Amino acid sequence: AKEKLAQKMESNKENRKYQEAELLKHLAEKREHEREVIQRAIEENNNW
Amino acid sequence: MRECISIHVGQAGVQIGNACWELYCLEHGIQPDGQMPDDSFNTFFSETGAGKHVPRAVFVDLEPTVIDEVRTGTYRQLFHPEQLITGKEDAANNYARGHYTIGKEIIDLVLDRIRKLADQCTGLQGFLVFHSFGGGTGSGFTSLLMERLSVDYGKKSKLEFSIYPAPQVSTAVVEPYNSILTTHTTLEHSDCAFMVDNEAIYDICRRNLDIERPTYTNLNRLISQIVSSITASLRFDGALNVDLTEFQTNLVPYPRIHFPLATYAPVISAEKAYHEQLSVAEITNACFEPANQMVKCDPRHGKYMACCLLYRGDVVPKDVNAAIATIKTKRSIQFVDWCPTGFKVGINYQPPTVVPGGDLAKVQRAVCMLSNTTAIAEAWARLDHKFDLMYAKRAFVHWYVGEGMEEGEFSEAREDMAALEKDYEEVGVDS
Amino acid sequence: MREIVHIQAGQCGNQIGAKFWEVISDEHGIDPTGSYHGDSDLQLERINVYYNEATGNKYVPRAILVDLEPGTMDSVRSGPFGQIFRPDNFVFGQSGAGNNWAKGHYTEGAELVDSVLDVVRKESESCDCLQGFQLTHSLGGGTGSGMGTLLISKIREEYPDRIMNTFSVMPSPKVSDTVVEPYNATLSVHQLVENTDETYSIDNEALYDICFRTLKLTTPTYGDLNHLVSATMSGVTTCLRFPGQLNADLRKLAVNMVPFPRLHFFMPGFAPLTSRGSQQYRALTVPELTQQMFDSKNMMAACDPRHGRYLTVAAIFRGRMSMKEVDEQMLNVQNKNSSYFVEWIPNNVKTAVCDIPPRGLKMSATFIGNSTAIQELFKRISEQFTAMFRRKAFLHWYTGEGMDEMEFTEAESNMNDLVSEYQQYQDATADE
Ligand SMILES: Nc1nc2c(ncn2[C@@H]2O[C@H](COP(=O)(O)OP(=O)(O)OP(=O)(O)O)[C@@H](O)[C@H]2O)c(=O)[nH]1
Ligand SMILES: Nc1nc2c(ncn2[C@@H]2O[C@H](COP(=O)(O)OP(=O)(O)O)[C@@H](O)[C@H]2O)c(=O)[nH]1
Ligand SMILES: [Mg+2]
Repeated sequence: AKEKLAQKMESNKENRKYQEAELLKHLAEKREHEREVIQRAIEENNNW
Repeated sequence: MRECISIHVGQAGVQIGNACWELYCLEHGIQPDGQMPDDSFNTFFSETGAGKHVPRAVFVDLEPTVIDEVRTGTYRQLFHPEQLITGKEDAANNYARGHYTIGKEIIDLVLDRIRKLADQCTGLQGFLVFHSFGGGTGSGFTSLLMERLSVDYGKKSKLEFSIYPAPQVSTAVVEPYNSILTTHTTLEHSDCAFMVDNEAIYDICRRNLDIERPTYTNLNRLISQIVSSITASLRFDGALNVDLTEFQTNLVPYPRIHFPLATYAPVISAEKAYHEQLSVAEITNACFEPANQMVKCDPRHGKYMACCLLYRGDVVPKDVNAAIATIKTKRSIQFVDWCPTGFKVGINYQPPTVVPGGDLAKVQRAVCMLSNTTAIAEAWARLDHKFDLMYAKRAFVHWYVGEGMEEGEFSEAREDMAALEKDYEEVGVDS
Repeated sequence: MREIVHIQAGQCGNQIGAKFWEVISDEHGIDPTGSYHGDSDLQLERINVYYNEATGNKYVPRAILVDLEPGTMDSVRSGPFGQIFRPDNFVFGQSGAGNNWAKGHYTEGAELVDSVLDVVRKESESCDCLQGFQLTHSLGGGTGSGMGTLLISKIREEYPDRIMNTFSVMPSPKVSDTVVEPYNATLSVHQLVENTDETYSIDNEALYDICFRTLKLTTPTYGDLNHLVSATMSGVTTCLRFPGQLNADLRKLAVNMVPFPRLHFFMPGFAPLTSRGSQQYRALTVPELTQQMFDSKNMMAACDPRHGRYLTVAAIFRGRMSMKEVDEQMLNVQNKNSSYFVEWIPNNVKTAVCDIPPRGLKMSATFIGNSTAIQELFKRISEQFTAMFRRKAFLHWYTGEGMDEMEFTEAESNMNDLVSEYQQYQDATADE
């Protein structure tokens, strides 16, 4: 009853903290594209 | 002396609690401020230095709305503010939010309040837990609390009054998931559980009380009458009583088979005046009619393992025995081969009390039958099938997984329910 | 769960958003000064879901007004309820998006985004318990579409646990201000599939058809179309702003409506259909209101509900009527039309009744459906997109902003997958 309560909660943070960080991982990935395109937008221009 | 702590979880639990405590006050002559101008009522109400009588109860909700109504209502002075506990964010009809995410924040506070009530007890018998199966708080928070109560309270009796969901009054598509998840998790922590099917109550209000569109107020008043019948034996000292332990001893033959079916009679509309007075024979006959049941199921298709008859008011043992004898001549009532003594009878002197301006008529005598029948498995099957329909497609599962639950917990909960259905089947087989 | 933070982006977003605020203010008895002058306690019970209470008797919309172009904002301030808005909540750029998703999402929009988040943070930190966000915008434009989806992504980054709700207006050739609308819409749909919890698919194709065919308005204006939008928005938000049991908050609505993460695009419906001038009208009983749920004529998304199946349905009845009659009529429709509801989601139709009817009507009905027929709206966008993309027409407007062809291919493929996903559950059976 202590290891059944603690271990069910071991898996909770192991999950819920990751399932909102798998999230923020791609939220990094799309801003990784914001200025992967913004600077490409100048390297086309300040190149012509 | 022999105290009982009542815990009301979520909207259903809190609202039924309001109905129960209003009825107890009427029965014991306690005013809404706790003042009162037997002595057994002390099992449910403590007494303060100012001669005020305070319910031995905790009201818990993850959202404040419902409880805010109690703290503004007629009985705001009855309860001390510390026993009315509310969070900010509800469980949003999600068992995972109630059990984990939101529940984990308030759990320690709720248990500290329960500990303070337990410290005022000299002979704490245990707990009475009221909750819905369907809501995120009623399902998720209750199972979390039940687990923690087993740790803190050792081998202390825990009885449930569970609101089985009905589509006529259902608020969530995910209620079958929440119901199975709470039943699996609470099963090993509960000693005896009385289910109340909202459809059965809805139909009694429509049929017997002539209410076209029953509201929770109508449903709860009727529920309160059954709860009062079960608890009258603890709150009063009659000729024939049954404590927390005797209920379980008489009705619970195996650990997991702890779900008695309640049947109440008479349910009469506050109009007419000619539809009474019903005899002991008439009210006893009404207990064997599926229309008066608290859970929709067919006992004629199942087998009885125990039958407890709790009478209240102007009732004589000779009248009761005569009624039971005629019922025994109706061959149709089948018991399991390992059970001989079927009928345990209790008589409590006080006639049923009704709420002024209520839908129920005042009667000279009433009866509540608690029977452990294998027919109650039909209620589990209905719930399990609805769970299977959605789960086969993993519909809505992402909501639970997102809160940190694992898919394995769903499989485990459902397998446990399959084993429970199998247990009711195994119990009905003859040797 | 209490406060909802409202965001209005672009021309369409601000136009529809401003109408939403004048409609709901009238329902809650709030005048253009912010003072409550109504005479029903139901109007104030859940006032805090959309309004902050300022010093004294005044109520202020928890609304942020956004555009890359200043003109629309001036028009809002000049408006009937223009003075109700929080001065500090108007966040506008000077350099527009020019109906280019790339400008709104990557260039000009990116430059303004932080000034908007600063205002949303101010409103969010004031909240006792923030439910989440509600965004009104068009998908055919540049600001509403590109910046709107950029805002969704930035807000999602800071508030990943809050509910993200949108009222997204779909472009149509029937009421088109730019030839590039299929590109802007496809690029936006790709973002919404991934970033919102619930999206109300408000189709200009359907709004134009209702105005022209049903309301007999020979030449519909945005004012005529917006009258239908505001009636729908009032209906779908009834549950959030008045005391009720069902779908009382954004999370409960989502939990009851969304069975699979990506399938969060709702088909809204409304009955009775009224025109701005039409203050007649003498009609609409309970059986009449209920029958229009399957009526394609009453859908705010240009899809026939009988061309698909309902996964989940939320129905809101407004006005003084019998709850018994509503329950009977609703059950009759599900029994008669069994084939248009999925068998594997038990008791999937949830009904709510609110005593307060919307303005001008004594009786109304709002439908929120999660139907597999919504694939018709996405198919229409994909075919319009492919006709252009096949020839790489107008692509220079986007590549000129630094975008790559791959993003276009990806957005299209994601949208086609969404269509394929709706078709999958349309064909699914309870064989188990
Ligand atoms: N008999 C009865 N059933 C109720 C009542 N209130 C809710 N229910 C039932 O309980 C289920 C809904 O769960 P709730 O108790 O309302 O929810 P909750 O426990 O507060 O949980 P959350 O709101 O999700 O945090 C449905 O089956 C309702 O029909 C009540 O006063 N009486
Ligand atoms: N319903 C409606 N649609 C509008 C309105 N204004 C523009 N639209 C539509 O929105 C799209 C153009 O986007 P718009 O909001 O003007 O551009 P933005 O300022 O860059 O967001 C097209 O599909 C138009 O038909 C309006 O007031 N109501
Ligand atoms: Mg609740």
